[PDB]
Amino acid sequence: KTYQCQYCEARSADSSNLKTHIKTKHSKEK
Ligand SMILES: [Zn+2]
Repeated sequence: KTYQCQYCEARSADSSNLKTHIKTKHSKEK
């Protein structure tokens, strides 16, 4: 149904959104 981060266990319904999340909460990818 949703997409969950490919680093942690976060869940989003869009892509741009999840990427944003990574940029600041992981700051390693992509
Ligand atoms: Zn994450």
